[PDB]
Amino acid sequence: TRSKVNGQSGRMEFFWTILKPNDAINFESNGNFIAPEYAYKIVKKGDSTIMKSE
Amino acid sequence: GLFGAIAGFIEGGWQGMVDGWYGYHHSNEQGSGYAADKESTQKAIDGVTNKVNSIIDKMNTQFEAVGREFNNLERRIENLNKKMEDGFLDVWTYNAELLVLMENERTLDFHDSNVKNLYDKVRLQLRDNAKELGNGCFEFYHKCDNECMESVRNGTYDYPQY
Ligand SMILES: *[C@@H]1O[C@H](CO)[C@@H](O[C@@H]2O[C@H](CO)[C@@H](O)[C@H](O)[C@H]2NC(C)=O)[C@H](O)[C@H]1NC(C)=O
Ligand SMILES: *[C@H]1O[C@H](CO)[C@@H](O[C@@H]2O[C@H](CO)[C@@H](O)[C@H](O)[C@H]2NC(C)=O)[C@H](O)[C@H]1NC(C)=O
Repeated sequence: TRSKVNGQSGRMEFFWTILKPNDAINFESNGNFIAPEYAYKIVKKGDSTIMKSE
Repeated sequence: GLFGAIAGFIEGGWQGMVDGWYGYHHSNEQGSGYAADKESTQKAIDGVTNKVNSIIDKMNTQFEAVGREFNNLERRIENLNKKMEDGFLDVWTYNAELLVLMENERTLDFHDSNVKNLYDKVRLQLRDNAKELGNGCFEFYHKCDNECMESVRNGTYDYPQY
């Protein structure tokens, strides 16, 4: 039993990983699965930052 | 100042000497005027220039903060991160402010020194051919025309001649 945030007592817990080239990811589930549709290729690596600002 | 010349036995500077930091004022029958001692002056300009660049360049490598975020149950390391970044900023702020204070004092004294040395340079040429008045000035026993004056500024003042 959980308090209602945005009118929901259910929750979603999200996970991630970096799948390296030539490697495979394997899923198995009975239910409650939030499956990937789209994933992001990392094409350009370099200098960046997340800047907090209004 | 440490060397006693600037705002010391030389009471004040000269608005009328525009062309250099240190120099001479002459007064004889032909007239009077200011003349900058360029060499002493250029020496000072090279030293101060080097100083500024030395200061700027020494502060070149210095702490750069990066953004790092932490969840609600990572308060300890969040605090650590903050104390760490603030700590380095305070250290570099101290270094910068103290360097400026210390080197400002040395710059003012440096000028005082250059004046004292220019005064002694002239004193050591003239020796007992002039009265040391005690205010930066030397009153000649002989007439000293413009070529005579120039030889004082030269380093060429022929003492045995007078
Ligand atoms: C898919 O994943 C498999 C292993 O789970 C990867 O292994 C490659 O597969 C072939 C075998 O048929 C090898 O000859 C290749 O050398 C592997 N390729 C590379 C580039 O290492 C498989 O490569 C992946 N599929 C691809 C690359 O099409
Ligand atoms: C400094 O000044 C003195 C005096 O002006 C110079 O000696 C004279 O030099 C001129 C021009 O070279 C000659 O024509 C005169 O015969 C010299 N007279 C006397 C009384 O010295 C000296 O050459 C200068 N030295 C410098 C600029 O280093």
